[PDB]
Amino acid sequence: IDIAIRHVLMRQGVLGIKVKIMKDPAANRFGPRALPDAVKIAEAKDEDEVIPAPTVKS
Amino acid sequence: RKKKVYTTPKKIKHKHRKHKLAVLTYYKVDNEGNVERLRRECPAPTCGAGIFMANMKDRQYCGKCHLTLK
RNA sequence: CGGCACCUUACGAGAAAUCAAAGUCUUUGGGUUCUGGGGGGAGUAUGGUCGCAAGGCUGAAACUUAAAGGAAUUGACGGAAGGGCACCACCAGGAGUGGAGCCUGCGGCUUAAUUUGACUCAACACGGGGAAACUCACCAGGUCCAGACACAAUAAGGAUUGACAGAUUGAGAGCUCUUUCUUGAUUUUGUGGGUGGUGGUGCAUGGCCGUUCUUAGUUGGUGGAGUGAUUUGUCUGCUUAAUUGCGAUAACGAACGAGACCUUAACCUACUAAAUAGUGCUGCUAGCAUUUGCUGGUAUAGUCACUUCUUAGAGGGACUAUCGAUUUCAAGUCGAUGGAAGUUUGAGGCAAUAACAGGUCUGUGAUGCCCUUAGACGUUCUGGGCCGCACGCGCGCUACACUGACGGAGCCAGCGAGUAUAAGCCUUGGCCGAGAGGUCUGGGAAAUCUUGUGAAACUCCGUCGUGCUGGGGAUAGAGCAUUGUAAUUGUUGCUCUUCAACGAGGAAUUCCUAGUAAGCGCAAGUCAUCAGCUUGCGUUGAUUACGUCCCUGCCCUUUGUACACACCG
Ligand SMILES: [Zn+2]
Repeated sequence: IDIAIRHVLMRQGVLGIKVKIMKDPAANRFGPRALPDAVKIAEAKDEDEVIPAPTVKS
Repeated sequence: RKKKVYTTPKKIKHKHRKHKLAVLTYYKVDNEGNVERLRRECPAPTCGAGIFMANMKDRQYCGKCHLTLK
């Protein structure tokens, strides 16, 4: 989060504004590239074709 | 939260005393003569010629440099 | 058959609540009677009529008003019901406060001002507010323009500033008055215009903080209910510190908050290295029994070795691990063994949707506006005051004695801070001083030096021996230093001296479940001096729980409403 607070001076009073923004965590380059709780799961490599007992000479 | 009030009479700041043609009192221009320089300019090195003293009571003062003689 | 009704459903109706009729009504027609036409005035006046009367029946208008009202939704509120949680609640306990003195703040009183804000939790050792100048906003006195800039007047034959000595004044403020001196168009008068305020307005505001509440709560996408506002999801029960999960389920899958996360603390004989850390060796050296050892000094070249204890970067390790039990055999919980750690591992930081007439315009060159702005509410300067006491309240401490005082002997922590041409930092070490303090060197811009901060409690050995005693240290008198321009209304300490109440404190009420409570000291702060205060650290080190809704508080659900500026209605 980048936080910016500025006071705007009107003729009738003060307007204190706060523009609070985020860049994409995956767009971060130096710190963590996601939230702490971000759990990412890879895909399965199972469901292959298995054959009884071959032997390959290379 | 109070109204300010005075007791002494209101003062007036000192005004410079305007003298009409002050330069006349320093010299007595002699006919067919020289400059008089009667007023005995201060002998301090700070003020050279043209800067005179004040022939007052029992003191002689020049306002350029703050000194008195007799 | 007839009834008095009841349950479900909604073909259908309804604004909805609901309705077996309140259906068969814009697809408008079975018969028929009565009644209403916004709210009041008003079922009033009058007339008639009935009545013993009380009164009944019939029954206006003037005038006045933009609403009145019905059903339901959300919220708010309740001196309503049901659940849940919590040492800012209790059970069981520990220590307290409330008794005296003092310090300190609050109200009150006085004052020249005794500045003021805040007043249950969420006011009162809080405004980082321990005030001599300053702070200061207040009081008695004195200055300056440091009123920019456009103009108009004046103005070089001088717009005008500074001024010796004396008077005044506190002043060696030419501030002003006597004084005639000196610079010269920056300058003097007025207008605009400003500008500056610890002035007012936190009930005109921002920004921050506190509070609700750090409780666990909050929200939308798709689907379902509803004409809708909305609602379900977001919930009986169990579980958890927790809307956190199991589970049940017109819901399903998600997001914020919690948890995660981060800082700190623990373990690492496994790494990376450590002359600003230490150790074992190695020299050289010492004292004793001579046993070759026990203790030490030294060694920025012994040009020793190492990281193990000390530091900190990289990592690792715990995820309720495995087992016995109960549980919806789920979420979990309870007992063991291992482990360094099995209470979220310990303690903290950040911390949701909106909000409060909570606090601050006394921190701002943050402010809008009102006040004022040259005899200034601006500033500056001297002196005072916040300290002032017939009184009540609280945050603390000193203790009320022997689980103790003094007097010796022993003597361990940790967190931190510390400088130059200054405006004087930490100060050692030496030298003087009963003490406080004084003198001379030197180290350190820093793990080096200050400082192993050898802190106190504590352990021991002695006197004291129940006495207000030698427990206690108010109130007061005398000298020596320190700091500051300046200590009187004692800055403070020190030396001597005075030797107070207090002999454990009522009704009440506070904090707290483990290195925690409670004794005990130390450092950083405001600070030139002033700590009985906070902020942090370290030493010693417990009792009892490990449960509940009895009190209180909050939250949720049900319920009620004529409230929505929301009961301060
Ligand atoms: Zn001269």
